[PDB]
Amino acid sequence: SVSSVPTKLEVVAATPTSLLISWDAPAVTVVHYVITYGETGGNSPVQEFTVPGSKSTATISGLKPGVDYTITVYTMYYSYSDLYSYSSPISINYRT
Amino acid sequence: SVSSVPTKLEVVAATPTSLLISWDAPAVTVVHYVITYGETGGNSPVQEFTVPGSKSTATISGLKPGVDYTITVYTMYYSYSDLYSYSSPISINYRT
Amino acid sequence: IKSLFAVIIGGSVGCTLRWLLSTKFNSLFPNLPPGTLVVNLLAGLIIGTALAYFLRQPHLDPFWKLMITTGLCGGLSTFAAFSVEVFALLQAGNYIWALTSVLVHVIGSLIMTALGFFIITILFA
Amino acid sequence: MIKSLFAVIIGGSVGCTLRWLLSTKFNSLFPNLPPGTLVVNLLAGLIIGTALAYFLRQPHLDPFWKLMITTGLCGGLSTFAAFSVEVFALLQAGNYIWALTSVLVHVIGSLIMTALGFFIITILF
Ligand SMILES: CCCCCCCCCCO[C@@H]1O[C@H](CO)[C@@H](O[C@H]2O[C@H](CO)[C@@H](O)[C@H](O)[C@H]2O)[C@H](O)[C@H]1O
Ligand SMILES: CCCCCCCCCCO[C@@H]1O[C@H](CO)[C@@H](O[C@H]2O[C@H](CO)[C@@H](O)[C@H](O)[C@H]2O)[C@H](O)[C@H]1O
Ligand SMILES: CCCCCCCCCCO[C@@H]1O[C@H](CO)[C@@H](O[C@H]2O[C@H](CO)[C@@H](O)[C@H](O)[C@H]2O)[C@H](O)[C@H]1O
Ligand SMILES: [Br-]
Ligand SMILES: [Br-]
Ligand code: NA
Repeated sequence: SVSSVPTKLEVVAATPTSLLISWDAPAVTVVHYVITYGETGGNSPVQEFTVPGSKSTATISGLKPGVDYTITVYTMYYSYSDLYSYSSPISINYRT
Repeated sequence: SVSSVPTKLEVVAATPTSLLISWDAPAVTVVHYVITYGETGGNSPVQEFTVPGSKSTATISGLKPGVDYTITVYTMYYSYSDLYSYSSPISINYRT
Repeated sequence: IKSLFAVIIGGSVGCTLRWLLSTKFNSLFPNLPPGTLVVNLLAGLIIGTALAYFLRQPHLDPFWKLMITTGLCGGLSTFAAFSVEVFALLQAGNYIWALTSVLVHVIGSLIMTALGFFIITILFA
Repeated sequence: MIKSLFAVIIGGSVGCTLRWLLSTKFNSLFPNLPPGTLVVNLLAGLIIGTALAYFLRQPHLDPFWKLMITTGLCGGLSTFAAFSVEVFALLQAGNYIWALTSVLVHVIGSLIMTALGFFIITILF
C-alpha cells in the first residue's frame, strides 16, 4: 500500500539546452531511478538513463531550444511482496 | 548415526590421592563433559563435576590411597535433532 | 511419517506467521524491514527457550521437539528475506543500512537466543 | 486471503520438509559448521536471487506463484533459528573461532548465492 512512485517532479533550473530536474523519493527501497525525456510532439525518439537510488536529481542535456519536452521519472524498487518491480511514472511537461 | 559418547577413557597419570583421566571427544559439538566417580565398592556417594568442552582431560582429587574407584564420563552436547541432551556414559575402574 | 506431520504442522504455522507479520509491517521502514526482524528475533527467542527447557525434560516426545524447533522456529525465521533486503540495499548503494541490517539480525537473534536460554536456566534455579 | 494462504503453506511445507530432510542427513557430517543448514540457506539464497530477477521481467505473474516461491518455498526452505542455536552452541562450548566462521559463511555465502541467482538470470535475459 506504500506508494512506489516519486512525487514533486519539477524543473528546478533550466537553460535553453538543459534542465535540472528534481523529485522526492518514495517510501520504498529504491535501487535506481529511470529518467525519460523526449519531444512532446510524438515525432521524436525517447531516451532513458538510470540514476543511482541515492540521487534525487538528474541533468537532462543536449536539448533543442524552445521545444516542449515530456519528462518522466519512475523507480525500480524492492518491496516485500513484489521483490524487484518497476513503479508507475510521475510526469511533467517543460518547454526550453 | 554419529555417537555422542566419548571413547578411550583412561587414567594416564596417578598419585595416591588423585587421578588424571583422559578421553577421546566425540564428533559432536560438546558443551561440557560430566565426570562422575565413586568408590567401586557398594554405597559410597558418587560425586560429579563438569569440565568445559574445549578440554578433554580432567583431574579427580580427594581420593583415599588404595581404593578402587569408578570414573564415568558423559557429555552435554548439541545435535540438530535433540538440541541440548545428555549422552550415555563411558566408565573405567582404577585403584589408586 | 508422524515426524513429517510435526514439520508440516509446525512449519505451516511458522510460515503463515512470518507471512502475516512480514506483509503487515515490512513496508514501514524499508532500510531494515521489521517483519523479517521480529520473526527472526521471536524465533531466536523460542529456540533459546526450547534449548534450555528440552534439556531439563529429556523424556519429551520427539514429536513436540520437532514441531517447535524444525517446524515453528524454522518456518517463522527466514534467511532468504534477510538476504534480498540486504541485497536490495547493496544494489541501492545503501551500504550503511546493509551492514546495519546484517549486524542487527545476527547480534540481535543471538541476544534473543541467549535471553530465552538463560531466562529458563535461571527460572529453574 | 485464503488462496494466498495456500501458496504459503504448500511452498512452505515443501521448503520445510526439504530443510528437515537435508538437515538430518548431512548436519552431523561436520559439526563445526553444519552443512545441512548451510545448503538450504545457500539454495534458498540462490532461489530468491533468481526469483528477484525473473519476477522483474514477468510483471504479470499471479501473486499466487510469487508468494509460493518466495514466502513459502524460500521462506520455509531457509532458517535463521537453527543458525542461531548452532552459533550459540559453539559459543557456550568455547569454539569461538568456528562461531565466527559460521556467522560469516552464512551471511556472505547467502548473499553470493542471491547475486549468483540474480546475475545468472540477468545475463541470460
Ligand atoms: C552478550 C552477553 C554475553 C555473556 C553471556 C553470559 C556468559 C557468561 C555466563 C556466566 O554464568 C555462567 O553460568 C553457567 C550456567 O548457565 C555456568 O556454567 C556451569 O554449568 C553449565 C551447565 O549449567 C556448564 O555447561 C558449564 O561448563 C559450567 O561452568 C558458569 O559457571 C557461569 O559462569
Ligand atoms: C558482503 C558481500 C555480499 C555479496 C556481494 C553482494 C553484491 C551486491 C551488489 C552488486 O550489485 C551492484 O551494486 C553496485 C553498487 O551498489 C551498483 O552500482 C550502481 O549504483 C552506483 C551507486 O554509486 C553507481 O555508481 C553505479 O554506476 C550503478 O551501476 C550496481 O548497479 C549493482 O549491479
Ligand atoms: C556478539 C553476539 C553476542 C550474542 C550473545 C552471546 C551469548 C553467548 C553465551 C555463551 O554462554 C557461556 O559461554 C561460556 C564460554 O563458552 C561458557 O563458559 C564455559 O566454557 C569456558 C570455555 O570452555 C570455560 O572457561 C568456563 O569456565 C565454562 O563455564 C559458559 O558456561 C556459557 O554459559
Ligand atoms: Br530450524
Ligand atoms: Br522469505
Ligand atoms: Na523458514
